[PDB]
Amino acid sequence: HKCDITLQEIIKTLNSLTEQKTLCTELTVTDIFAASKNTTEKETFCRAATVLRQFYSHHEKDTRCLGATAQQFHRHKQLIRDLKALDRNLWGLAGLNSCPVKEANQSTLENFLERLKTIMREKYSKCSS
Repeated sequence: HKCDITLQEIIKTLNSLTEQKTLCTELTVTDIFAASKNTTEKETFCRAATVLRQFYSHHEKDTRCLGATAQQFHRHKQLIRDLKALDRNLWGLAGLNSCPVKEANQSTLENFLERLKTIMREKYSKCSS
């Protein structure tokens, strides 16, 4: 369960997300990682999946993000698609939908995703030899 290939699905998706720049990767998410580190793994996954769901729900049809050019629109849709795929894997890992997130700090989506990538890669590393 804990070292399931879902971890690779998440990392693969994050690897793509972090190479993607759009009109709105600087808009913010609640920084779940600004905590002093006091939650179970499932709780961390639930919290990340929660703030990402907020983000894609709020920005999928946001006039600031939708794009003027074909390329801008494509990149927007690709980002939304990937966030939903990432989110779907996170909820699968969390096994939990109820996790309040109380952090004040907002970080850019771009910074959040790089941090979550680091945490996910660290989990993968602790699973393999």
